[PDB]
Order: sequence, then structure tokens, then C-alpha cells
Amino acid sequence: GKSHGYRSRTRYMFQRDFRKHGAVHLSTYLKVYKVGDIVDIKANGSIQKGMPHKFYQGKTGVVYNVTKSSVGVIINKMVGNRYLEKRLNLRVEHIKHSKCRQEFLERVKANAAKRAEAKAQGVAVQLKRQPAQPRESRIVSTEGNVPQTLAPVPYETFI
Amino acid sequence: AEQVAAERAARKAANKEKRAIILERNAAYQKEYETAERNIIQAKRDAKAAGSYYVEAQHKLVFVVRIKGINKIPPKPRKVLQLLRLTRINSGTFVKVTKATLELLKLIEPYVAYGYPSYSTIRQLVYKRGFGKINKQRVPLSDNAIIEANLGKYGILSIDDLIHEIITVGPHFKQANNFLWPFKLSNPSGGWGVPRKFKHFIQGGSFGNREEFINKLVKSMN
Amino acid sequence: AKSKNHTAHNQTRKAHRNGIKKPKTYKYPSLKGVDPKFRRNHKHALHGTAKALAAAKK
Amino acid sequence: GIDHTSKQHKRSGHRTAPKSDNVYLKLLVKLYTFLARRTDAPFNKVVLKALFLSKINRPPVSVSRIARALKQEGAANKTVVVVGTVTDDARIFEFPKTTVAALRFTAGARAKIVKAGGECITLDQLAVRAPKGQNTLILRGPRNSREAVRHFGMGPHKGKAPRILSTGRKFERARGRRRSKGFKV
Amino acid sequence: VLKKNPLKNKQVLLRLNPYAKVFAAEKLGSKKAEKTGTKPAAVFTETLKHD
Amino acid sequence: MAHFKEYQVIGRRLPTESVPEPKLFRMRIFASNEVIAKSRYWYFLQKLHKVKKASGEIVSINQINEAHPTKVKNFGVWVRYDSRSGTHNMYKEIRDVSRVAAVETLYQDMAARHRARFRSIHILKVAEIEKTADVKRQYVKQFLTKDLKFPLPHRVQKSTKTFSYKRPSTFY
RNA sequence: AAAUAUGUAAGAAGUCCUUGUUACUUAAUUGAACGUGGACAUUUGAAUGAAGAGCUUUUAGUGGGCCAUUUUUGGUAAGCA
RNA sequence: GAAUACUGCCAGCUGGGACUGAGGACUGCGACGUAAGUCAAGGAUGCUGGCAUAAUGGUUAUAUGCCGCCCGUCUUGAAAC
Repeated sequence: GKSHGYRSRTRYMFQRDFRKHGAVHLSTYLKVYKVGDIVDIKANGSIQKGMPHKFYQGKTGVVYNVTKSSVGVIINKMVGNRYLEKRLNLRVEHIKHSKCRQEFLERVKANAAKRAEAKAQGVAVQLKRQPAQPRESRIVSTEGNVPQTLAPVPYETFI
Repeated sequence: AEQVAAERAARKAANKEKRAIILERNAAYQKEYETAERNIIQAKRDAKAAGSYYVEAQHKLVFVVRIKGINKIPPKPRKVLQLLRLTRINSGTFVKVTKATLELLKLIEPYVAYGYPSYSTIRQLVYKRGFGKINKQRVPLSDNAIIEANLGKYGILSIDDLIHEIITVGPHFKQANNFLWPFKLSNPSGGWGVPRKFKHFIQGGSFGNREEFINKLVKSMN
Repeated sequence: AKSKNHTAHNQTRKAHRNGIKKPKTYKYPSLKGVDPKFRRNHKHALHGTAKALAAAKK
Repeated sequence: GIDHTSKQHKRSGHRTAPKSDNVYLKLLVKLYTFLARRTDAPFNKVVLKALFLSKINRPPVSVSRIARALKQEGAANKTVVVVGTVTDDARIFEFPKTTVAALRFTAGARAKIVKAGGECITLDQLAVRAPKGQNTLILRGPRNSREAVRHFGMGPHKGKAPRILSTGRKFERARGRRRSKGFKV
Repeated sequence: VLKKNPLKNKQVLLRLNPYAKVFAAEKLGSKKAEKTGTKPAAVFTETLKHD
Repeated sequence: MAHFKEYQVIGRRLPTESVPEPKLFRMRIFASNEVIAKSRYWYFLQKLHKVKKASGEIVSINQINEAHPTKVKNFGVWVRYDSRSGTHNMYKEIRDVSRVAAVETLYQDMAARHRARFRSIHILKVAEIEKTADVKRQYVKQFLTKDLKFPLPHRVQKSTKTFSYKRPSTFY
């Protein structure tokens, strides 16, 4: 009855991005991947080789190996009562870098710079970012902002 | 020979000056609180005089109490209750309000009653139901020696300094509140009003944010 | 009498009872799926640097 | 009623007293649990936690491991400690005249040490001499090197030596192990 | 061995918080507030009474 | 809901760089608490203006007391409500002493006749009518006659005792 | 193109600066990976909580399920599947 | 120019009633007092009276009020027609 082939229930995910069909950028082939980088997996329907399984679409992981036209990715797959470690081998068309890695990196850079400046200045390094604090007091004026008395409206059809 | 009189007298001379500095700290805290309320009163009056509207600053502190029992709680609210330390009906804690907590509060809303407490309730509640968590062992406070011992490394020497750190939500609030055991409150003495409890406060129920009417509920049930 | 195929009820309960858990990442991880062209040269780099540390120690 | 998250009324899982009923062992336990209570040294706590163990977890330590221990930098004139048993090694031909403290000594080990000029003392005498671990060096033997650990974790692609009485061909050298007889593990 | 609460048992209320003695001396809960004779604005009153 | 009060509530749609100093809307609300008052405020203001309390700011809430609570008045009351088939507007007239007691009588009358609860009622306008001879209701303008007078035959006395010895009367 | 759910990250295993190995790579000490010595000296890099975390061994019973709320398929509908 | 309501505070005063008295030399934190010492301050003491008896308590039968379906078992489910 049920069929569970390698490309089952993927009518839509390997589709291509309306009015961006066809060939691919070469920025993807020009991108450089080292070991330890963080990469988000997104498949491509044009390229049949190096294709990941449908489970790994949208996931992200670290890279552990590099080859002529592909990279070795690590992923942590949930199965049962444990997380197993899967090792993918993916061509570069099905992958991209992660931006949270770069923004965390430049945050660390800002932290090093601010710690240097705070060592030059003295006290109040203050690097830990806190959540949205509650607001504080203030005074609202009525100059040109006189309060208008609203009221709920009746019922009408205007169908 | 006996070699006890000098040590005893030295002990008394030391704890005497501890008592002194505690006294002169509490006095300053009292002046601080009364000045703080008087100034916002005069501010709300001065804005009316000017033909304006002085808004009040948002509250920093939320006392929250559990309302629903133990049975038939979904997992994510159950975990949030465990994280706020509400393992039991009619248990209560304090909370430093922020974006990270208000989401938990709207998530846990149909199982708690939370609100903005007052200095009077904090005092009247800590003095009666004051227990501390140290090797855990849930010790009653009953003395400032415990607090000197287990929070001297944050300047907290006394129970008054503790309630100060709680009200003026200070840097050491996490440590102080986690040192506090969760408060094991009773049921309300004059009832809840409201014969059906598990509706929102606004629809004629109990749960959710009663903003300042929490100080009545806790003073009843404590 | 039929034969009920399956029911996913209670399986997540069994999982979260013993606590679905992470694989305990390690320092210096495995090196089996890696390029042998890289591994073979890493080996002799380590040979040479061990020799050089021994020379500098003496 | 209260919400629980872990198991209540659980045992700690650690042994807090020896399973034996040997009198001298109980006396040593009494001594070292006085000490660990009243001297704030980690050595005594480690010692009683070693005394509580079982025979597979206090293995024998060779007389030659002690020598390569003493070959360490600075550990030439330290007092060696073993909560267990020492055993002779004919593979070594030289030995220093150190002081060794343990609770069971083989005759070969005793003879070797005293022939080198050493000392074969007990933990009692050790506590009299160094009551809180002064210039001590503890040694432990290998746990996982025994035979029953070969079989633990037996499964495909594991290399964990199946439980078997008779060996050779005709005894688990076939399908599941050959590339020809179907598959290999 | 037994918890005597403050808010009764003045002995415990004085073991804790010695400021309670002076708090009762000046009594500091029936504290009077000085008179201030401010007055709100016609804009405020109009916005209040306006329908 | 309860024994009622009246509040004014003010809301802001707190500022940004696009629109600093916004237009500061106001509403007159009947409710028993500040909490319910501002909840209803955000309800109506969300229905009308593009705002919710996640993007707003209550700058003021003030209770309102009756100007002349010892003087009897007549209030015209425009409302809407939702029935089991649709929703309808309605006008009533209430002879009462206070703007809030009129509202209590209104909610009770609506629950009695139309079986409309609090959740399905909106008060569009409460307004005292100043002059007479503009009432539109017999049940109000019959109380405005010169030298009004009436009995209540056969009032009932809720006596405290259980055994009486008197076979009592009902004279007013 | 939502809502709910969903992956990763929020450091000291890191950041910056000298200098060493390679049989790999590069036109090229050029790069890659691994190291060497200093500084950044645990405000050492969101919130909350922790009835401590982790690792093994061995073994029982079970391997007929059912009800309710929401989303549902087949069905006239069913205390139906 | 007032009081009165409503809300809130007093480490504000004063009464009435019910339940409990754990522990067993001292050690401590405190308060009053110049002092001596005293204390409602790390768990109750004092005074007075009655009973030689069934006073109290226990066991058993009976009466009364309320509750209480026959055990074991297969079962998703047994008081089971």
C-alpha cells in the first residue's frame, strides 16, 4: 500500500522558487567553506546529485570535511530516546552559510573592542545584553493633542 | 581559666554594632520609600496643574500564586510552573518582570493569579512565611545571622535589606529570590468571592492579572 | 478480529520519561569519513612536529 | 498534592559501607571515617570510598606499575598507597627501596620490596605516620582490562568479542562475519 | 524548635529590625503630610466632565 | 457585572520616529474596576483605531463621580446588542438619579427581557435629557404627572417568626 | 501567505598578536589543518530553574487497549471502523 | 470652607471564643533596668478541688445516625442475566 521511496512527499520542497527556475548563480560555487562553519541546508531541484534527504531540508549543522565539489556536514537526528549523529556529503548548490554565525562573530568583535575601551576608561564594561526592560515614567502633553472622546458605533449592514 | 568572659563580651560588642548598622540602614530605607511615593504623588499633581498627564512607570515586580491543582495540566505550562517553582497549589513566588517573563505569564495565565504587590504585603509575608534554601534544608529565618551568613557576599545583612533588594529590584534579585523558599500560602480566609474560580478575573473569575487586588488576596490567605 | 496497525499515542510519553537526550559531543572527534588525501598528510605533519618538539626539548 | 519531576525516595546509588563482614576491614573503616570527619583532607574520603568497593573495582596492581610511578619527576621518595592488593612482576629486574602501604601483599611482592630494602606496611601504620596524606601517591589498577568487559556492548559494528565457549572454525566464523557468506556484521 | 512569628510577639519583632522601636515612638504610620495647595487645569476639568 | 462605577480612560499608541506625539484618544466607560475599564478600553479602541495594548500606552485613568447625585434625572440610552440571529440597536429611557445606576438597571432589564449578557452589549450613548416633554416613553412620562399618587395593594411582609397568633392583614 | 509547531547559536574548547611541522595544496610560505608564546584574566559574553551531572552491567512483566477535547477520512448514521 | 463615603496604611489600641502544651540541667539571639537581676526572649507553668468509685479506658452484645453490592479470575471494562 504505502510507498516510502527516497523522494516521496516532496512535490513542493524541491520545486524552484517561481520565476527563479533554470540555472544557478556562481556565487554559490565561489563561496568558500572551511571546517567548523555553520551551514543551513536547502535543497535544489535542478541538481539531482549531492541531493540531501527530505528530512534535512531546513536543518543546519557544522561542516567536517571538504572535497572537490562537496562538503561533509554533521547533523544531529532525533530518533527514539536519543540524538544520533549523521554525516552527510552534499554538493554546494544545496547549501549556504548561516548569518547568525557572522552576527555572533561581529558581536564578539564588538565585545573585544568595548572591553578594550572600557579598560581604557574604567568601570562599566556592560557587555551582557538584557531583554526588553519595562518602560519608565514620562509626561504627555495636550498642546495640539487634545483628547477626543470616542464611543462605540451602531450596527449597520451596508452589504 | 574559664576563658569565656572575654569571648562572650566581644561577641556582644560585635553583634551590637551589627544591630546598629542594621538600624541606620532600615531608617534610610524608610526615608527612601516615603520620599519615593511622595514625589510621584506631587508629580501627578503638578502635571494636572500644568494641564498634562504624568504616566506612572511600569511595575518591575510581580507576585504570582498558583490557583489550579496538579491534575490535567499540559506539558509546557507544567514545565513553566516547575521553572517558576510553583510545584503546589497555593504556592507563591516573586518575579522580575520583563519580555522573557511576560510570555511565560500569558502562557501560564489560566492556572495562576499574579499581580503587582506592595511593601506592606512583602513585609507581612516574609516575616511570617520566611524560609531559606541552604543545603537545601528549608530553614526558618527568625534571625539575621542566617542572612549575614548566606548573603553577606552581596551586602545583604538583614531581612530588611532583603525586602529592599526585592522591592527595588536590584542586581542580586535572582540570588535573593532563589534563596527564598517558595511561599506555602493557605486558602483565603473570607473566600475568593467569585463562586466560579477558573475564569479570568475580568469575566468574573480569579486567574490572570489582578493588578493591585493581589495584595488583598495574599493578605487574606496568608 | 482485525490487526490494528499502529498508534503513536504514548510513544512520546515513553521517550520523555527517560529523557530524550543529546549525543555528548567530544573534543577531537572521529576522523573516518574525512578525505584520506588530507588524513595521510596530517599524519606526517604530526610526525614532523612531534620530532621537532623532541628536538627542542632534548 | 505536589508535582514531582524526578524519583522520590530514591537510593543514592553509591555504596556507603562494605558488603563484607570482615572485622579488620570494619575497623579500618571506623578509623578512616573518624579521620575524614575530623581532618578535612580529601585523602581520607578517597580512602574510605575505595575501602567500600568490590573485588572487581579494587583490582590488583603490579609491583612494576609502582616503579614507573616513582620514575615520575619529584615522586622518587613518596609513600605509595593501594586500597587493594599488590602483585609481583618477574618482568622487572630492578626496584627501589621505597615505602609501600596497602592491605594485602603477595609473598613475591613482599620479598621483592624488602630485598630492595623497602617497607611493607598497612593503612593503619600509614594513618599513624601520615595522618592526612603527606607526600602520598595513590595507585589504582585497571578495571576495564578484565575479560568480561570484552563482551559488554556486543552488537554490529562494535568489535566486542561474542560470548562463546569453544572457539576455532565451526564456531562463529561464518555468515555475519564473511564477505562471502552473505554479509559481514 | 518552634517558630514564633513577628507581627505579634514584640520580642521577636525587636530581635529582628530594631527600627521598630523608633517606628512606634514617632508612630510613623499616622504620619501627617504637609499641606500643598495646588490646583488642576481647566483643560483637565473640561476633559473630565466632557461627554 | 457588579455594582458599577464610571471612568475615563486615555490611550496613546505609544510613539515612534514616524509618529511621535500621537493623538491621545479618550473614552468614558462603565465598569466596576480599573482593570475591566482598561480591558474594555482596549477592546473598543482596537475595534475603531489601529492599535492593541501590545502597541499602546494608558496615560491616565480617572474615576468620575456624579455631579448632582441627589437630583432625580431622566436618561436616554442608545445601545446595541447581539441576539441569537443577528444584532440590533435599541433606545431606552430610564428615570433614575445617577448615570451609573441607570446603567445597572439597563443591564438587568436587557438580561431579563432579551436574555442578553454583559458580553453582548455595547453602550453607544448615555445622555441626560434636560427638558421635559421630549421623553418618548409612557412608562417614564406617567411618573411626571402633577401630584402623583398611588398605592401598592397587597404588599408582602417577610415576617421573621414561623408561628403567628394573629392572622395578619395586608393594609398598606 | 499566516497562527500553532520547528532547526541552529547566544563563548575561555573562544578573540587578537609573534612563530613552527607537513610527503597536502599553491606560480609563490601562498593557503589548509595541527601547534608554540603573550594579552583579552570567569561581565568570561540573554532570562528562569536545577529534588546534581555522566557512565555501565544485568533482569522481570508487556508486546488484545479504551474514554474525553480539538483536526479528520470512509459511512445514511451508529454506544461504528 | 467643611465633613462624610470609597480605597489603602499603622512595626495601632482593646475585648470574647476554640484546638494544641511537642521538648526536658546551662549554653543562643534579644528586651527592661544605672545596677543587681528580671522577662511573654531556642516548645507550660501555677493554684484549687473531686474520685475508691467503674471515675477513666479497653473488650463484647445491643440500640441509634451515616456509609457499605460476593470473593477469585479472563477482561479495555464484573455486583453482573
